[PDB]
Amino acid sequence: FQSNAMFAWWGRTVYQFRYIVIGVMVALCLGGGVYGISLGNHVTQSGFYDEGSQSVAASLIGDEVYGRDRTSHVVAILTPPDDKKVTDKAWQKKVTEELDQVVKDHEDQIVGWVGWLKAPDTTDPTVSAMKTQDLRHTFISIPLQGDDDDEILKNYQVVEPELQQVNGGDIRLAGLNPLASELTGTIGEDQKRAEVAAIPLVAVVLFFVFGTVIAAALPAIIGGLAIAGALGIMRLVAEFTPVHFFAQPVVTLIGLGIAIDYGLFIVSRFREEIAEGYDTEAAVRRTVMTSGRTVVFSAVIIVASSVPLLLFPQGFLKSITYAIIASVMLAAILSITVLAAALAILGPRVDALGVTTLLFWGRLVNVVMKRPIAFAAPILVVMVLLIIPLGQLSLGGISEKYLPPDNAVRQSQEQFDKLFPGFRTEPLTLVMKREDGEPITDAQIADMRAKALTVSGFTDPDNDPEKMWKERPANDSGSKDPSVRVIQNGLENRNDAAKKIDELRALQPPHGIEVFVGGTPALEQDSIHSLFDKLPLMALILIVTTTVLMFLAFGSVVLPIKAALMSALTLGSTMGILTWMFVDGHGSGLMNYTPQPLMAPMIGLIIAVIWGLSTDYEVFLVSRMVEARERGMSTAEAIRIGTATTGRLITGAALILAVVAGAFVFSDLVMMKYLAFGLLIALLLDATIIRMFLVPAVMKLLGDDCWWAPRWMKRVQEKEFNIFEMLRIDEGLRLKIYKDTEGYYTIGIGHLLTKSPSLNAAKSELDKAIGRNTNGVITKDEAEKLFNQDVDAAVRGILRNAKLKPVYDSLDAVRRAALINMVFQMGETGVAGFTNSLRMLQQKRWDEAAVNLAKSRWYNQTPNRAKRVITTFRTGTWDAYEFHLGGIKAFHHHHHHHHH
Ligand SMILES: CCCCCCCCCCCCOC[C@H]1O[C@H](O[C@H]2O[C@H](CO)[C@@H](O)[C@H](O)[C@H]2O)[C@H](O)[C@@H](O)[C@@H]1O
Ligand SMILES: CCCCCCCCCCCCOC[C@H]1O[C@H](O[C@H]2O[C@H](CO)[C@@H](O)[C@H](O)[C@H]2O)[C@H](O)[C@@H](O)[C@@H]1O
Ligand SMILES: CCCCCCCCCCCCOC[C@H]1O[C@H](O[C@H]2O[C@H](CO)[C@@H](O)[C@H](O)[C@H]2O)[C@H](O)[C@@H](O)[C@@H]1O
Ligand SMILES: CCCCCCCCCCCCOC[C@H]1O[C@H](O[C@H]2O[C@H](CO)[C@@H](O)[C@H](O)[C@H]2O)[C@H](O)[C@@H](O)[C@@H]1O
Ligand SMILES: CCCCCCCCCCCCOC[C@H]1O[C@H](O[C@H]2O[C@H](CO)[C@@H](O)[C@H](O)[C@H]2O)[C@H](O)[C@@H](O)[C@@H]1O
Ligand SMILES: O=C(Nc1ccc(F)c(F)c1F)N[C@H]1[C@H]2C[C@@H]3C[C@H](C2)C[C@H]1C3
Ligand SMILES: NC(=O)CN(CC(=O)O)CC(=O)O
Ligand SMILES: NC(=O)CN(CC(=O)O)CC(=O)O
Ligand SMILES: NC(=O)CN(CC(=O)O)CC(=O)O
Repeated sequence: FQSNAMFAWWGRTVYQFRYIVIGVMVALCLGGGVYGISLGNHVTQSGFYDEGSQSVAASLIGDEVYGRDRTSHVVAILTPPDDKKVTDKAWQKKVTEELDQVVKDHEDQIVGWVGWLKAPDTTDPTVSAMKTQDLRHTFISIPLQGDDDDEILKNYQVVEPELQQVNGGDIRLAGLNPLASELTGTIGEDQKRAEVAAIPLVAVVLFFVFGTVIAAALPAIIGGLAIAGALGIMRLVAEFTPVHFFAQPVVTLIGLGIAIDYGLFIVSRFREEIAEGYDTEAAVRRTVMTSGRTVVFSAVIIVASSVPLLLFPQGFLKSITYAIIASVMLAAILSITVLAAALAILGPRVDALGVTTLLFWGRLVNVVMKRPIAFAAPILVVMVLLIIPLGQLSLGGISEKYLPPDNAVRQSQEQFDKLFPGFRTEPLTLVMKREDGEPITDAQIADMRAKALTVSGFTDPDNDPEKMWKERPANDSGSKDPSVRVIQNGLENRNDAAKKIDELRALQPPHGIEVFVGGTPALEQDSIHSLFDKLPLMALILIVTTTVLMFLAFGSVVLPIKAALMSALTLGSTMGILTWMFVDGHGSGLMNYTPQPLMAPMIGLIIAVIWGLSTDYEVFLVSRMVEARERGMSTAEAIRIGTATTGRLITGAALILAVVAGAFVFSDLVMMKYLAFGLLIALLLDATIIRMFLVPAVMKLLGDDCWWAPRWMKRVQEKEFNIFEMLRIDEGLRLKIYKDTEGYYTIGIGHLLTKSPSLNAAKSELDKAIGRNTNGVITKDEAEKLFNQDVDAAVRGILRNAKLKPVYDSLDAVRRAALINMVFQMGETGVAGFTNSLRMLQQKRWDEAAVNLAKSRWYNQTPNRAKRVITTFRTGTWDAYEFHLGGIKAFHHHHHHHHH
């Protein structure tokens, strides 16, 4: 079951209203583009955790009662100039005043500054540790105003320009916000690196696919309107849900490439249509009915590959999922609206301006025909090697190591940790809430502590177990509700976390108190637990729905099961090279990144994206080889017909995508590099090794078993348009006796009954011809009967004429019908008058014949029918009749009215 009546309708409709269409959509895309530049101000950095987990619950309760921890917001290492010691009172007074200035100039953003520098005469050991022992360094804590991560980062980025000039500029800022500003700032550099490098490179790859400026520029314009509109959509989405920072580059990395690839593939088909002889209107419609459906289905495939990501609770993956969907749907819509309308207006003009104005696959597939196992077996091995570095991979949260090793903020963090060890902590929290609502007594606190001391592995600095699990600090932002108490202690090994959290939760609460285990390790481990929990379901939904969509596309059970195996191998192989690059560390030196575990949600994203890419490239390649089977062409070069037809397009499309992805591999954010490289690898793999070799090999051997259609699973083949339906349009179909334009009694399809004025003489003839008493009325079947006889009579007359027989034998079945049509209309003697045009048709000079025929009096007297017939001669298809300007008003009986 399918509907191309929808696409045939739109293909016609979009040409008709091409001005309204191109005006409206551009207005929205540029409108949304203007609305969508404010997106950078409404994105979030939160969404990496499971907000339904126990650790998040512990965090919200903790921040409510005790106040959120603001001590790690801004850490600032101060160092005296000229080898001076930090004890220098003049330098102390100067810097203290500088710091007090920044705070009073920004009281809306800064809570204040805390450190040894504020009270140099102190005996508090921890405060005395805020200075190094050689007295060359000292750091301060600068807590900021704000009630969520985004508002706090905004407050930092406001005070940063002045905070940086403190102590003559020699102040090193670190902590959460200087790192967050740097991490989120990577998005901006990646956007501009794409503008500068990717766009000109794409323009070049485009002007090498088409040898023409206008033709090359259109897919680029589509890509621009896509991004603009998509950013507007996402900005609108941000009005309802939180949209993560990382959703912005996804719109560019994935959205831009596919939009241009869509535009490339559609403009490419439009020129093909024009070349084969179709006029602009028919060319547009045929493009939409074919390549347009390929684009829409491609969009469906990608969406079906991305929706399973919604199974994960992380807002990071959700907003990214929304971003992918918005981008691809808009790209698919724009490619068959704005682009189609543009071509409809331009027409053959798309090739006007040349390159100067600015200023073989089938042989190789045949080489892999001859020896499947020569290539295939030796590839299945090469890929499963790649799957064993995949086998070993680790997972971790965001750290300063996500930035390059030479990043100034990362190093300032790493210098802080070296100069001032023990300040940066990751304690696990035991959050206690009494349900009935009354205060928590010290006995229950001491009770929980004893149970906390049951579990080994928690830090004990000064070797005293009853000073462990100290109460969490309280500040002025906490409600200090007595029914909630929090105790905490760090782990001695962080790798123990997952086990210890399960142990801390395995503990049994004091009667009447609920215990939530929190802390940054707990937040991270719970998030990882969530992903591995729902990953099997996603993979199933992913594999099933794509395989189901391939059932619909191929018309086979074998091929989808085969294709899913191909995807799972490109996926496993790619993720293996990825693990080999970013965990095992190969390529880190050249690329300036630090080998480390991967971000966990990136794994779901990279599975969906790689799988979708693999599936999309397969469906396009294979369904054209299916076409050979539909045509009756044998398997062996069915496989070759499809590979060659697509060959130059796929490379051009993949190259364009590779160029876009290749610009993001230089990002300073390491999880961006992981994603971008994952594309390049899977893309080059799918566009070379998979496409060129593995697929043709494997398909041959299950040689004709590839296609298999249990029952009605396969589609029945449509009624083929015939000469009956053709002249039913040009001469009409009447089931009751009427008078034609000469007042002669006619019936069926222009079938002259008699030139007699007597209706009963006419009824006599009809009764004769049909074989029954008709009362002047026949069925549709009987009309086709009369018509067939008339056709036979005309063909006999044609084969009898010395001027018509040669060209008639020369012609294909469709063009033969075009000639019989002319014979019906004006008779053999009339048609034989087109001596040169007939010669041109006989020599298959379709273009010259079509042009010459339109210069006849035949064309001037009956343009609509002539244009139809002439078009049929030009293209050799029924296209001019399957969709047409309805309504013949003037009925005239044809020659060769055959009587029995
Ligand atoms: C990416 C990770 C980034 C790395 C994270 C860096 C963490 C740095 C932590 C810095 C915490 C500095 O420590 C804060 C110390 O002073 C605070 O204020 C107080 O100072 C003296 C009290 O001793 C008195 O003047 C006042 O009571 C009061 O103002 C607390 O009251 C003390 O409890 C605490 O000992
Ligand atoms: C586009 C690229 C993206 C770059 C990534 C940047 C990441 C930088 C790390 C910043 C994390 C700040 O962490 C500090 C806070 O951690 C937890 O609270 C956070 O987690 C809770 C449960 O979700 C929320 O309820 C709180 O709102 C939320 O502040 C603690 O409870 C807070 O006491 C502590 O102050
Ligand atoms: C607001 C309410 C609106 C909500 C509904 C929006 C959802 C849109 C659903 C429409 C799905 C149509 O997509 C499926 C169509 O195209 C696919 O074939 C394409 O793939 C291969 C080319 O590569 C070849 O099979 C064909 O040449 C090519 O058309 C399918 O296999 C066909 O069965 C079907 O004709
Ligand atoms: C758009 C594309 C932009 C650039 C594409 C680059 C992709 C990187 C593919 C894999 C990188 C290897 O090839 C380039 C690398 O060769 C060497 O590696 C050396 O150490 C590695 C681990 O031990 C091993 O590769 C060898 O042992 C040894 O050759 C250099 O030491 C690296 O500095 C350099 O990176
Ligand atoms: C078939 C595949 C098609 C491939 C298409 C190619 C895409 C076009 C993009 C080419 C622009 C190359 O730009 C290279 C970028 O890195 C440079 O050095 C950095 O290198 C490492 C991080 O990248 C670290 O060491 C430091 O951040 C820093 O030294 C600069 O920081 C940037 O200004 C520059 O833009
Ligand atoms: O680029 C894709 N897909 C794709 C890209 C990036 C992704 F991140 C992803 F998930 C994908 F699925 N498909 C192209 C389009 C569609 C169709 C004909 C042309 C143009 C060749 C080929 C197949
Ligand atoms: N020493 C190196 O060659 C760097 N290596 C790192 C390593 O050997 O593990 C890979 C690279 O960075 O290209
Ligand atoms: N359509 C035609 O063949 C018209 N021909 C008529 C002919 O061949 O006698 C004139 C021409 O070719 O210029
Ligand atoms: N379409 C009509 O009503 C009459 N037609 C003549 C015909 O259909 O044979 C004129 C034309 O095709 O331009």
